[PDB]
Amino acid sequence: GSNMKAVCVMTGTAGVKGVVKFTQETDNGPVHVHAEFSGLKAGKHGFHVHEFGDTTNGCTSAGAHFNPTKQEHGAPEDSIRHVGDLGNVVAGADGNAVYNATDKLISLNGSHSIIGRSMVIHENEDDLGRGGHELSKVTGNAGGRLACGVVGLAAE
Amino acid sequence: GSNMKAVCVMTGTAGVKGVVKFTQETDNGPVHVHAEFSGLKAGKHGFHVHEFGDTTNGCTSAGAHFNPTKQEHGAPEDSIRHVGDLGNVVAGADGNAVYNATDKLISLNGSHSIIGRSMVIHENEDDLGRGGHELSKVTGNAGGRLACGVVGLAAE
Ligand SMILES: [Cu+2]
Ligand SMILES: [Cu+2]
Ligand SMILES: [Zn+2]
Ligand SMILES: [Zn+2]
Repeated sequence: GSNMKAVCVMTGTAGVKGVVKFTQETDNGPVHVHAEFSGLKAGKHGFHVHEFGDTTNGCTSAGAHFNPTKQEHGAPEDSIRHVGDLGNVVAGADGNAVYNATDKLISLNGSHSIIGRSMVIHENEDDLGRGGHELSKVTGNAGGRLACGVVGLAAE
Repeated sequence: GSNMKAVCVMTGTAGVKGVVKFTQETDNGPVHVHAEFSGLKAGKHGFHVHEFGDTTNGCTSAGAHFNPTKQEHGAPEDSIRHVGDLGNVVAGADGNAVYNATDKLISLNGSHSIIGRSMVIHENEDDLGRGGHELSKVTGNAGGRLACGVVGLAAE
């Protein structure tokens, strides 16, 4: 039937790791996203679903932000955004981060399904397409890919 | 469009690692599987698709063999088998292994899709459901889980 839970274990070679959990109680309902990370520089870090669930080559094969609606990069709350745009994960002074959001664009089913794709957490802050740079409207100018993982179906 | 390529990076804490690549030409056509491993004890190792793409608790969270047809465990060539049954990976004296197979039951699309699920390589040989042991018809009596990874969509 409809997928109601998913998970993503994120790793890399930068000392950053984390786990993302997703719930979707109805086939077209909002998805609850919960993430925990460690090893991050204090502050904001870009967090998005990328197109491919290919983590080989140190996250460099994950592709661009997941964008089935062919839009420019934006903030999760914006009408204009990539389906994969989940904004920023905020790390405290200790390098740990807790993230929670309810999103209506990503899904665990249908065309916006993130199952089998990648979650990526970035080196720098996602400017939400508001930075004024060319990269702002593509990547949010979030810099390098610190950790990634493929999104898998979870028990429900 | 339909998925035509997938990849799975397998890791663990047992010194074993590998990578599996999958290709599928049509939505429900056969899937070509190619896998490479290192760090294995010489001999045969059970290799299957497990139901959940969850590796938060090592490979234990991956659940049991993927079995949408609700059959007993068997060899890939058997009529009675789990969709997830891919037989054995053979490791040489150097601990390396190469595996190739074309399978008609697993898919990268539809109800038998393995996207978002987990590939697992085991400690021992899969008896293909013929060993006459308690777990023969359940897991092939392949023992522990050496390495695993979630199956992601790859660039066509
Ligand atoms: Cu990203
Ligand atoms: Cu198995
Ligand atoms: Zn984006
Ligand atoms: Zn089986």
